[PDB]
Amino acid sequence: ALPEKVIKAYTTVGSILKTWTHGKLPKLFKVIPSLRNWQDVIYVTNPEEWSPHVVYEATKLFVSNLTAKESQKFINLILLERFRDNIETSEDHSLNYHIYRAVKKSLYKPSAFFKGFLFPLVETGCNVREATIAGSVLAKVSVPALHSSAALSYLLRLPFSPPTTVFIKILLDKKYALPYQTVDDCVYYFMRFRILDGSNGEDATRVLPVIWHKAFLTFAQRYKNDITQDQRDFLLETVRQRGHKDIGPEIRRELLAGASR
Amino acid sequence: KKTKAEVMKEVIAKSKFYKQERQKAQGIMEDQIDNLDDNFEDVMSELMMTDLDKEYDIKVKELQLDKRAAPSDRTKTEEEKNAEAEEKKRELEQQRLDRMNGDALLDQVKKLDLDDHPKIVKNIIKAYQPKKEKLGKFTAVLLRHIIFLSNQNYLKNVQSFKRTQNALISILKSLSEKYNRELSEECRDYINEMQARYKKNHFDALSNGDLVFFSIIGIL
RNA sequence: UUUGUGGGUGGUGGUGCAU
Repeated sequence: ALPEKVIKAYTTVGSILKTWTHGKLPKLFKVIPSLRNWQDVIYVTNPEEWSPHVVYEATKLFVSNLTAKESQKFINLILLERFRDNIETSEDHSLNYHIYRAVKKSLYKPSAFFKGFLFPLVETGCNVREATIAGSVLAKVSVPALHSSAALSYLLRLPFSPPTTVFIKILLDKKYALPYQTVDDCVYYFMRFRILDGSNGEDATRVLPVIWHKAFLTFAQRYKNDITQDQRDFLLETVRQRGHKDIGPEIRRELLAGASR
Repeated sequence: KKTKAEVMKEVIAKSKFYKQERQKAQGIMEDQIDNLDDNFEDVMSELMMTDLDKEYDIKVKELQLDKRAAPSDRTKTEEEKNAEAEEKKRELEQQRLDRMNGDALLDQVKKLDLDDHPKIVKNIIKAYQPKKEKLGKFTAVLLRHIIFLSNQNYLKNVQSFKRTQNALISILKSLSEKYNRELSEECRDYINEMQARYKKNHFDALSNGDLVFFSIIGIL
């Protein structure tokens, strides 16, 4: 029941930034980061129907100007809707690189990417295509290592999903620092994955594909110095009961011939 | 008629893009001039105001507490690295054939120590330094001091003279294959200094130090 | 986030063909 001038102005600037694909931005939209009420503003603008360059410039604006929790709510709502929108509108499931750039700015802003986009995506169950897409973004662009290893620790605490293991493969190959408490988290993930020869589990017995196998290889490859020796022979038991065909003995050689702290 | 048709098509294209971009320009400017300030003022008259993030903050604190790294890319096969090196040797061969056809501070520190372990003192100084310009300037005054000590004494025997000089010479090798321009201008003006000394007196400035200067440059 | 010092580079690849 808001004022009619706000209604008309924001839906008509919504149509303006629908018909936009080239050019510049309004006085209204560049004084929107001079205010606070962005949720109400952009909810009267109705954001989810604009153009790729438009979501590009909105992300450039909010990442360049605003701060953490505003970035959280903005990136969750807007980028999740636009990301799903772009992928399930493209029939071969391709993302527009300007929306990829929006994701890149979301990474670049420090506490914007994990609070807003990636973790509600893990809750809402994206497909493996979107998983590989955000993994390639995480490969090219880099947040602070603290926040990156934070994403690692929380995704290893959160349950298994194929997006979960693809993302954790992307991080373990992204090759940041792995603290010993984080390898506590990661081998806790691994002891919820292995077989408990008394209470078995679905995550402890289910089917675990080959991208997870590459993740196991890069974990025991790079990070053999932080797995403590009980975690070492626990990885021995894990890989021997759930080994592979050509990746597994490489994991075993890396695992035994690794010394640690 | 086909060519004219294609051109008519392009004309239609340019006309469409110009008119539509003009329309969007008009509308955006209109709203930006009236309804912009309207919306700003009136929405300002209005208003608009955890396991994941908790784990994020906690594991960031964890990261700060305990970062840890050890880089390791994929290992290299025997024949792979060996043939790459053999080919690099071939490239070196080709480059060689194609080329064929077409101080007191250092003194004080080291002599304050002792030569017979100043080999080690210097290697350590270099180790600390290597963990650009530091390296270059020290290498230059190192070669100077090498000349100096070799012209200062020849008392020691094959056991303690040769080993010091040859380990130093290996250091010279590796520092040469890394940095060279400092060495080059050092030895250039070194030729200047020794030719001026010859011109002062022909034989009263030549010695085993300048002879081994010839030797070390000729093997470097 | 950037700086003083080392360094990763081909596929948001086309692609037949058989299931």
